[PDB]
Amino acid sequence: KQGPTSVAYVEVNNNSMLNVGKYTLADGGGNAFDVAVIFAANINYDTGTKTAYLHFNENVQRVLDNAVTQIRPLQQQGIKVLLSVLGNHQGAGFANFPSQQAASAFAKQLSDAVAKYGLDGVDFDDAYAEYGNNGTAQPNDSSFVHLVTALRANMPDKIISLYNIGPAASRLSYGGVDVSDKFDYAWNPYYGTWQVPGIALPKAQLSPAAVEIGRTSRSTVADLARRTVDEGYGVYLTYNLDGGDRTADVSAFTRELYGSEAVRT
Repeated sequence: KQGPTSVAYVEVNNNSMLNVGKYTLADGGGNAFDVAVIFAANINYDTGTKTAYLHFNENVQRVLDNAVTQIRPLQQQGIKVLLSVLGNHQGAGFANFPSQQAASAFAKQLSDAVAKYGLDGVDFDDAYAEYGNNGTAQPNDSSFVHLVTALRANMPDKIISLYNIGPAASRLSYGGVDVSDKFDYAWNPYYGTWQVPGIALPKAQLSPAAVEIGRTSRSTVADLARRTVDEGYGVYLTYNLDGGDRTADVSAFTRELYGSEAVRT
């Protein structure tokens, strides 16, 4: 199998992670999906102590707790598994940490989660944070730079990704550090569209196409996958794969990226 790295965000609160490893190429080429993303843990806020924390919904906690049965089968098969973190209407967000050490503390909660659950990295989705709630600050210039510098510093061997969205995505430089090269991948967050992320990252690390498996049409999936190769980009963001027979949707993109169709167990 040779071509763009395909990614699949899975809505764990209502779908199994295990569905990602059930699609492989008909040409004996491998998994249709290279990266699977646990969606999602949240950035919450403790108003009384004025500090953000890495929050996990119980349904999310369960995937973690049961990692051997939920995540491991993917990794065993060659699929990398990332945990994504989203704003949670708490005011606290990735472009919000008031100091280096504040960002750094959260940075550790992210690296530890990755260490105890055997994950392959973290993904950042800056949306819904609702900056300003619970008396928090609006987005500032340093926060994100501080948090990514620390995350990268903590886990130099893992993947660190982000959706190209929110205050954080345009707050990559501060001090003498631009955190863009600290990222492995960056993707378009608007499903059904082509929008090349404006971060200083090689084309192979960018995913201008974002699609929703099951909402976005097949001609659109196939055409956006055709365009990823046509333009020289190396990633392909897929979102919301579930437990139904999505072979046709998958083949639509595997045909263009890899020249093969996909079969499902």
